[PDB]
Amino acid sequence: FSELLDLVGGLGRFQVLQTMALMVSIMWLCTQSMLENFSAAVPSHRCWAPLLDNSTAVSTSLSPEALLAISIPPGPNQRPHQCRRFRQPQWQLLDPNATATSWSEADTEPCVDGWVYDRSIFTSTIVAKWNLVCDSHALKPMAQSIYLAGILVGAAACGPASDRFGRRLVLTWSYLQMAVMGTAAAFAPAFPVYCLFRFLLAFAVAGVMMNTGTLLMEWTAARARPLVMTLNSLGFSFGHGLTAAVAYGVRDWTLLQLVVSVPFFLCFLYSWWLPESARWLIIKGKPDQALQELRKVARINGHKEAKNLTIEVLMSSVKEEVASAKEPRSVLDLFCVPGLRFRTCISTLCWFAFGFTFFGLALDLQALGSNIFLLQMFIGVVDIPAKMGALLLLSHLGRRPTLAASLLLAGLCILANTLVPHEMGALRSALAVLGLGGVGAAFTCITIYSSELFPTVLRMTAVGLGQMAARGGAILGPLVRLLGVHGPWLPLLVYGTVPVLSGLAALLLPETQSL
Ligand SMILES: *[C@@H]1O[C@H](CO)[C@@H](O)[C@H](O)[C@H]1NC(C)=O
Repeated sequence: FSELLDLVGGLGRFQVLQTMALMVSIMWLCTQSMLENFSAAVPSHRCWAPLLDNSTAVSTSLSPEALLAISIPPGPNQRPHQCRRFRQPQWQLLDPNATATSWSEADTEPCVDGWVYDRSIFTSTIVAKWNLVCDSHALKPMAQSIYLAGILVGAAACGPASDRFGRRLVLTWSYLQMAVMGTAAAFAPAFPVYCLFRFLLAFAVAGVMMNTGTLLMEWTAARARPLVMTLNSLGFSFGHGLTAAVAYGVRDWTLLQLVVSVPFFLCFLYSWWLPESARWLIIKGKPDQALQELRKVARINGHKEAKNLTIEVLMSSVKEEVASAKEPRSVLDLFCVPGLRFRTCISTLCWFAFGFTFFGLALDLQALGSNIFLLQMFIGVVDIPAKMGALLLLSHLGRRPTLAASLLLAGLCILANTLVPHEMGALRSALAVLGLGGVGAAFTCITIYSSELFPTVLRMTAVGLGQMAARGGAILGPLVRLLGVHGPWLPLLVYGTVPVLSGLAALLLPETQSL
């Protein structure tokens, strides 16, 4: 089949343009996934109070800070209580002689009149719009979990649909669905509706993710395939800096969601100029259309040998690919074959740890440091060198030590975050960034390692099981943030322990580097 592509041009103008387009689309998709750091940022809040907020009331000479002392009780975090207010104004606290014994918990009431939010950084967020605070604090991580479950279901549906209808058609409708559901979510009137539309948007995101990579492989000669996979991975790295810049420019959540959704109407449009995969068309029994597509691409590449191709050449040569359908395998087959039991268990655990840790940490940057725009930028800045150095080490020192060291380093960097003093926000930010870079390198290492652990027919099923395990773990990722009620150290402790244990499992895998 590669010789046909060399009769069409296995790496030329067409592949360059296609790669550029799909890289850009992946950048915007990454912005879609990371958006809720800025769309659902939690501004500081307090109950609405008659004295503080009703400017129409009788004015007084007291300073704003004195009124804040008079109205809102002190909270655990050495700050105003974010969910309670005094039943009656506590004038007695105004004198410096006041003591905590002067007021009882019975003298505080939960916010009846709602909350007042800080607008200095963000003009509006879904948290401020729908009051996802206090009793409703669980609703933000629940929304993120619903988005990731949408990704899981979309990935499940993409395979059968992609085989029945083709890569390009599914990619086109995935683009359209992403644009429509991102625009619908921006104007949602209520929180449940917002969750529904985010779920369907993730449903489309999964199809874009899968079909972009699949369709890039099948039009590229084998001598350039790994480079294309690397560039596809780097598009995600650039998506973080894109998110940082766009969110820095746009401080309003509706406009931000709209801005990151509009680009996919253009992606939908240029998807119509993309040719469908020739392998799929021939295997489906459509040689004429496949020949049309191949002559199309050869014309794009300015390649003369379009004169030579005929349907007889296509059918006779690719017949061996058409014959490939004869040997299916199940997930149950992986677990039944004695020796693959161990490899499957540990590999699945590593995939699960990657997804769990990355999407647990990356979606609450507001806890990891001071400035979230710079954190979002810097995880993208670190991801690139991390992944390419991971490739260098993986070609030098083998799969097993590199994967183990990457996961262990990520775990140790995240665990240290729980031990460092809070005053050193800079050091904490650096450690968090390094941990996420380590997780990205582990993603690279496992992506390559999985294809080598298993025999050829089971290779694809094993990779599918791993990816599905990662998508399932990402769902549990955000929910662990609910444990933060007992202190922010516990979510980070979980996020840190998991990669450590999965790295210590990586040491037990068998090596595959040829020596
Ligand atoms: C603010 O004070 C005025 C005083 O006349 C009152 O009528 C109004 O209801 C107060 N606002 C709220 C939200 O209670």
